[PDB]
Amino acid sequence: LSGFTVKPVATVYRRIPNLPDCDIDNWLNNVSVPSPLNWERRIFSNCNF
Amino acid sequence: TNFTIAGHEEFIQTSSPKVTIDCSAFVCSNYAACHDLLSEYGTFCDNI
Ligand SMILES: *[C@@H]1O[C@H](CO)[C@@H](O[C@@H]2O[C@H](CO)[C@@H](O)[C@H](O)[C@H]2NC(C)=O)[C@H](O)[C@H]1NC(C)=O
Ligand SMILES: *[C@@H]1O[C@H](CO)[C@@H](O)[C@H](O)[C@H]1NC(C)=O
Repeated sequence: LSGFTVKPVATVYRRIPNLPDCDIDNWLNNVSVPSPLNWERRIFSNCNF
Repeated sequence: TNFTIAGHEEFIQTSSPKVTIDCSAFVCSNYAACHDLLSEYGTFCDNI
């Protein structure tokens, strides 16, 4: 007959607590608007969003 | 004039390990959505 798999009985979830936010909304909503000729790049890492 | 007795050995293969392969456990291990696409290939899973 066909096969079978052992059904899980729990769930493991691990994350890094007390981590600051990425505050991406403040970067997009800025008064200084760039130009397509001199566009910049900002890297978001080690934060929550 | 003088003789002796010699001994030789020979091996002849008569058997082979019997392997068993199936469609489910080889292609779609535990994914339910994987078996949906295998339904179209229904006949091409029993001839194997
Ligand atoms: C909008 O963009 C400007 C850049 O033109 C940001 O001003 C910089 O702010 C950082 C602090 O976060 C300073 O270290 C830099 O010296 C500033 N650059 C300047 C004054 O040219 C500004 O923070 C961004 N956000 C807002 C809300 O204005
Ligand atoms: C044959 O060879 C064996 C081996 O040493 C020996 O013992 C025997 O005497 C020999 N016989 C003759 C007839 O030469």
